[PDB]
Amino acid sequence: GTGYDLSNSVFSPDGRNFQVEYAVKAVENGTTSIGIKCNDGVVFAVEKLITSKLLVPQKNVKIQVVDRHIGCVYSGLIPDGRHLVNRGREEAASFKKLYKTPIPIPAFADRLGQYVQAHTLYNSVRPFGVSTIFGGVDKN
Amino acid sequence: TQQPIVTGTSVISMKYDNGVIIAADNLGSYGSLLRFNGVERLIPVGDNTVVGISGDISDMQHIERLLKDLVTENAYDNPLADAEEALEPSYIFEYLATVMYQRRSKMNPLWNAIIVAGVQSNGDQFLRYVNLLGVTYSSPTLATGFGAHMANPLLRKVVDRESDIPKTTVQVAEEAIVNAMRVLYYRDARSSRNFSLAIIDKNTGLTFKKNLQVENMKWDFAKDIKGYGTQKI
Repeated sequence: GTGYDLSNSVFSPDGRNFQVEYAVKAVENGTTSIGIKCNDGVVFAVEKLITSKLLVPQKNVKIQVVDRHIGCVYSGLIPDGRHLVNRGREEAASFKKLYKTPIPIPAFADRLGQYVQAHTLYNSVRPFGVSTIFGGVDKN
Repeated sequence: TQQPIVTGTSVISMKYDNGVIIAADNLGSYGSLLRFNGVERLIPVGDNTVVGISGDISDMQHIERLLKDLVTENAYDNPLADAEEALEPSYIFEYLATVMYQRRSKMNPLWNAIIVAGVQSNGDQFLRYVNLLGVTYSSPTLATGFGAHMANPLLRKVVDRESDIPKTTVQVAEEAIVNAMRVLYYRDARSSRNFSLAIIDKNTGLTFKKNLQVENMKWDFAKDIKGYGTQKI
């Protein structure tokens, strides 16, 4: 039958998770944001739609820092992005506390990866309505 | 409940016309053994605050990590992290003061005596003390452990009350601090010749001086001392 798209963790007959693919629509709907990897670093940029002259210029910042070396920018549901960076910051602090060294970018990537993936395992949570571009400089 | 193992001795400090000076020796004592000689006990936080810590070094290193986190966490979603919404000495102190009292109240203290020296955004000199009991106080001169007994008396001859602060220069204040460190090296058995000194001025900013040594020591009079009373040779 149908109804495979009403619950988060449910597989459709073609082995897809429709609730995840619906979250992608929320991202595609959102503002455009990019990342460029240069010869010794990374650059992040984002579009900020000016709804009206009432928006205070240069104030409603969107790009967020994790630790002191990682930049994060996202497109889609801004609150969902903030919730992911809040987790990322807790995750980076946890790593530094035990291992002393600031979290490597690949290490940090999988940390966000496993958390977002976890929100596709249960019907009691909604998937993240953001695609996040992030990175920085580490040991190598 | 715990007992301190590796320990740092006196932290001395005073406020002058334009800013504050703080100093502490570079020793990590293991009881009577002078074990570690490359120990920094003045922790700079931003460019307007220096935290001088005495007591258990393991607990000091913990507080050092807490401060680096406070800087990291303050920068988060804060475009004015290096301007209006930068960390203030008073913010850094009240946080440490809160932690110290909570830890004493859980009967698991951080075995330390801490002096937060710095200059506020409005140019006001900040100097306040906190220890393992969570007891706090401000004075024109502050000193921990042995410094309280020997340094304070000397530093209070330069600034006895508040009205004496604008009359005290950086030269006079630093000279008094450098002298007090020598006096502590004479009479404190858990002290070291090598010390660090930090000046936070509301004009020249933060000056951190490393690898200072106690100089101009009077020992020559020792040759004339023989026996413990009746001995003549």
